[PDB]
Amino acid sequence: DRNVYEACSVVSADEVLAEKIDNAVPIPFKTREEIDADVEKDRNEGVFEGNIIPDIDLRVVHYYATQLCLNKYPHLINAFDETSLITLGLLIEKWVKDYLTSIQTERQSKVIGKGPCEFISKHIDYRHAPGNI
Amino acid sequence: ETLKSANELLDSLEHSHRVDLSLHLYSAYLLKRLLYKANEKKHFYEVNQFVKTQIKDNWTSWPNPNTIIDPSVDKLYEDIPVQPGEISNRALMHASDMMRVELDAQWQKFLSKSALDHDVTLDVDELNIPNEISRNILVKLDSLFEGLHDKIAKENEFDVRQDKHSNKYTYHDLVSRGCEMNEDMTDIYMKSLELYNDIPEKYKKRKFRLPKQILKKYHQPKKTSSYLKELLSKTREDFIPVEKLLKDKRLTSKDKSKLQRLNREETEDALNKRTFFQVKGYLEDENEISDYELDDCLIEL
Amino acid sequence: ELNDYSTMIDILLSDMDLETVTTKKVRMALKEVYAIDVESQGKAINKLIRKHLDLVKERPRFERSLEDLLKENATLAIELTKEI
Amino acid sequence: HQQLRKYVELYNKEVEEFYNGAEFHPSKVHVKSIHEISSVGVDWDSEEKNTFFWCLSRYSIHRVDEWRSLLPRKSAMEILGYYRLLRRASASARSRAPIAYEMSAEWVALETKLSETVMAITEGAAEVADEEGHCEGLIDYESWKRRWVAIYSHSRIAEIRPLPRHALPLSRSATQTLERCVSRYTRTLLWCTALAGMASRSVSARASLPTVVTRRQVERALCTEARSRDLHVLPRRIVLTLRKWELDYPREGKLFRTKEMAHLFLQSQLSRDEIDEADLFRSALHENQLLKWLSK
Amino acid sequence: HRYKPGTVALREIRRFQKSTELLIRKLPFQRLVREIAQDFKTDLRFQSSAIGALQESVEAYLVSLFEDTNLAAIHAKRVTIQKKDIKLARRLRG
Amino acid sequence: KPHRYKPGTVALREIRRFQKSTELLIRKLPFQRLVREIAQDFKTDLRFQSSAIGALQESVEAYLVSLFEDTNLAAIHAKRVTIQKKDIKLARRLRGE
Amino acid sequence: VPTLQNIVATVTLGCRLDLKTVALHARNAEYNPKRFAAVIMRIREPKTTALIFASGKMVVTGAKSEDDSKLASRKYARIIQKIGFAAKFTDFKIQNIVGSCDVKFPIRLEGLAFSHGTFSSYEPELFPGLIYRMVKPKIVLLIFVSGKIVLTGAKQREEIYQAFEAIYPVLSEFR
Amino acid sequence: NIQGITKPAIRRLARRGGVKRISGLIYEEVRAVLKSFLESVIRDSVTYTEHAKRKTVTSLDVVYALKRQGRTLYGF
DNA sequence: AGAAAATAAAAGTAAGATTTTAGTTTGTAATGGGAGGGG
DNA sequence: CCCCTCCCATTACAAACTAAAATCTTACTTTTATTTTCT
Repeated sequence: DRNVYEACSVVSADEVLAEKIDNAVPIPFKTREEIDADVEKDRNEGVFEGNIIPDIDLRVVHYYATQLCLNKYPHLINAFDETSLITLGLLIEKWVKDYLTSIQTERQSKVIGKGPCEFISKHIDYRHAPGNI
Repeated sequence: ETLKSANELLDSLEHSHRVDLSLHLYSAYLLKRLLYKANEKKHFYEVNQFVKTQIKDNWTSWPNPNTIIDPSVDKLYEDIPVQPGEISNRALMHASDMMRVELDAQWQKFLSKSALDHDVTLDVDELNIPNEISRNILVKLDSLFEGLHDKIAKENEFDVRQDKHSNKYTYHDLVSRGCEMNEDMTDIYMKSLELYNDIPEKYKKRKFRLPKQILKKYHQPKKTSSYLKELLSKTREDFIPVEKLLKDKRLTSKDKSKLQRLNREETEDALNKRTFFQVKGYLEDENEISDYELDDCLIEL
Repeated sequence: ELNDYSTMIDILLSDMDLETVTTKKVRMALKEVYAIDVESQGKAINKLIRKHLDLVKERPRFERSLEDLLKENATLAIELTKEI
Repeated sequence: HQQLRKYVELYNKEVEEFYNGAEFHPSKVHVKSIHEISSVGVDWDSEEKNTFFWCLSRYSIHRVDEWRSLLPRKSAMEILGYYRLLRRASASARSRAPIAYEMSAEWVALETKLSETVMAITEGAAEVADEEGHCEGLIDYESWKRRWVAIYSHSRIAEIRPLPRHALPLSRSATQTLERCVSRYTRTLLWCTALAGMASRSVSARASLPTVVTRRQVERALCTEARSRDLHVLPRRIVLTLRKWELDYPREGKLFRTKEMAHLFLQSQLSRDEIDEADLFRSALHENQLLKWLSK
Repeated sequence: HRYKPGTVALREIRRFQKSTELLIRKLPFQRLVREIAQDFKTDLRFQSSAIGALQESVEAYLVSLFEDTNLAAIHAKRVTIQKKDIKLARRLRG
Repeated sequence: KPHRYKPGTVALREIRRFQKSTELLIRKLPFQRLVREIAQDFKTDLRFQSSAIGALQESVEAYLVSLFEDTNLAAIHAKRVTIQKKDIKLARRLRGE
Repeated sequence: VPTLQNIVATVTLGCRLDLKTVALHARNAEYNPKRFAAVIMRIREPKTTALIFASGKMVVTGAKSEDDSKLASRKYARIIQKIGFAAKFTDFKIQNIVGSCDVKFPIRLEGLAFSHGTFSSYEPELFPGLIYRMVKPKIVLLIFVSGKIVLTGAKQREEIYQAFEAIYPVLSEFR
Repeated sequence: NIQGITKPAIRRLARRGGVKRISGLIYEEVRAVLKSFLESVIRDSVTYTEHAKRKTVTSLDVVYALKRQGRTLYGF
């Protein structure tokens, strides 16, 4: 193909890229489990928290950015690369988590605590009242 | 027998491996970065031509008038709040609807993880992201792109006006844009360092050396008179931008190859330092001016 | 300062009907007009209202219209400027 | 004859209430709270409920992103969630607003006299003017004095119409703050122009690839930057100053001395109400109780 | 025992109604919105929700202005705000 | 103490006079040292053209002119005889910090 | 040590379900009895797919964890109940947990075919990997050429970890 | 028609901002601020509508119009 | 206390000298198309 | 088809220049604001 978006929409994008370079060098594929395995030492030290690779569906972000730019911002055609899309997912995840974090102490930390969970809490006793669900 | 179940198990793993785009975008980044590092000290011209002509920029560049790929995720679930290739407001409204689906998944994932840590059972009828909150996040995302577009449009008008009077974005830019929107990007910057700097250092560059066959394909002409020294001596301006100097036809291929290698090394250090400070913020002096407070208003006789 | 607050209570009671007067209502009016903090020495403050509320049953109820208020406000304002 | 001290306490108590303004029993707030055994939800303390309702009046719920710092243990979901329940409850509740009292023209005349008298006594406690600043400092105050006598003394603003010929002196503590202010803005300016182009290297022709800042890049950064960056442009400031002070100046001649800065200005520009009668009566009574209090 | 959501007291509802009530009447504000649209030679039509959104953002702006206006009066050691106080706040903000 | 009871006309000469580089509020040499010191924080070989420093000076001087104008307006509002620190703090407060 | 991917939970609804009506009421569930006699619907956040039978038995698929499967099962039961069929959430049972890990050491699978061929089979035509069945604990595992050992058929996390620990030394050697 | 915003509306709005007493001559000045701010939001709302090629102004257009001014609005 | 007169400060008017800005010329480097070769 | 070196025509533009507009120096008159005398 000519894109990684079409290649990710039996042959994977890795195979397309490998034949795009005539298999000159191995394709460096890193799964989510391996990515977290190479940052566990720094994760333990607390230098950062959460996942470094976004869990949001970047295809949905790409389609929205495509429609938004092709309708209002025609100067942004082909203006981004792979790292921009990955970072965009991390930033969008940050915006959602912003609405849930609070200053909680145990020194103080800006984390998700008691509040949001209890605000929508529901105690269920399925042994005697299975109809609550 | 169990082979059909095993075959279905294998197909699901392959299907999941294909669908996710983040790891494929990352693999493209790691391939280009590892190729340059293993082949920058020698054969920089070959690897630069090899990367630029085979792993083209349009492999991951976006958005395009082409590749209008509809995920169509609003027709798959119910736990949620157009002709193909169409570009219209109906498609834009359709795109926003699936964006709210993605935000809802993040909202529910965050709460569920927190509830387990704090040992709280959640009511499944209220896990939906509030409509007012999601509408605000979409406005933020829309404002992020219009800020980038506005700068380009204003810069073009500035260049046009001066001309009449006289007569690419990476994760560094996305971090900088977030700082312009008065967001705290310290956490994302730390995560970006691990993903783009710390992880690729684990790879062994010996595995990514270009083979002899590829090296012979992209040979550059040799024994050609260099013009950079003569060009620099006769120039009028004290400093010449690299981008202007790279496109000048008075420089040989070998002259540009050495400049491109130096530019790539220096830009990466400059880009790393630039986003490091932008994340830190300009208020490092800490000589804060006190605000208008209660003490400044009271009267004593 | 306790005697000073007594004058404030006397002024407030002279212009409100006594049918629905409550110790909380006068205490609220003290903060609304004179911005005095009622939370501190609240128990002492409440004693003054109750003490003053017994004394206002003697005189009768006089109601003055907007015109009477306007002309007397002008008299007080211009007079107060002269002492300054 | 003690209205001066009575006014001072009235002013001081009002100022404290305006600043330290932020009753309600503690309760648990849940998304299913409906109308006016254990309770479930999130704990909303009395100081939290008081802060929430005071913040709601002073700033709309739309500015919750700012004043949510006054509720450190409450996330934006909980604050916006609480607002959602109350809106549902209020619309579903059986029906049945503080006002600002309109003061007479005679009252404000008295208050202005009282305020002016107070500033006269308190003027002795103000910090005194500095001696002199020299060339070591960034700011040259001699130029400012020359500006005021030549530009700002001609202002036609009615409320400040009698204007002093010479600019007001500055205290030593004031000058230090101004010196710190320009240093803070210089960092802001450098981080918008010099740091932005940090990644664009050049070749040292008249000898590594350095980074070079040019007037072309600085003017481009000033004009094409976001207006929230509060970056100032000198030719734009001149026209704004003349409008702000309502100065009369000729319009036929050229405002700017050079074509370059005149061009820079062009680049920046293109880049029977019964409610009323009740309020009048309450205001007249409110003024009456204040005048009687002072007349004592 | 019964796990029940915490009830909102009636005094909380009244305070919320006091804080978030739209003080400007809808009909006079609607007419002003229409006049501006026709004064712009604009044929666009405003939805009722759009008019409501315009109104509820106007109150937030006006309250913020009055907060700054009070600071000007405080600076002059005054307890009432005058016309000159609003003029000073407008000049400095703009 | 002296007052101008008739606001005249601001002629173009003194409007143009303070647009000169020598008439700017910000001083040449101290601003250069300040710019270099701040630029020294960026650990890179960063260089300024002579005209680039001047262009930054006009922008900085524009900010100081605006700050002085608002500080004096606040001082006139309070009928001060000497501009105080809180006059600067009020102007910044009313400017959105 | 290995990371699980798929979780299938067994949840029985006390009421009797009408597949035709629930499909119409559901927004995106697709039902066609000609091929399959179950209603298919998916939820976004847990990324779980549930099979809904007319008999009331429901099996979900795609949970990343046992607890997430319970949360996903609750939402699936809640959706069915919201239709109005008075379903009940009873007898939650995890029936199979699938886990896998990557040893990062390319290992040939031909040798394991004949070194221990009694309980292990390697049909290259039928499957690209090697079928390996070890007795205790009862987890079925497959050997691949790259070394992505997958495990399936366990019950909980304690058993699935011990299965990897038993086969960890085996995968390290036999290059 | 700017007179539609009556005196009691301004008096109650001033109290919300912490202002306890007003001069009584500020009503005309506040109305000028009232109209001037309303001009900007309506202008940007119409401008955002043309860029979307729509024939009406909705609450979202006003929300986007206020976002360009750095002001947030919540669509409850 | 207020006005009216006196005095001094300020601004306005003018011309000639001198500085600053604006227009022109001119040299040559800068810029981009193009041919030609080579794979 | 895309790479390269080389050509060459045009255009950009800084440096030098000329010129015209602005402004500074000197001197003067006239309007404006401060202070003294007077009622």
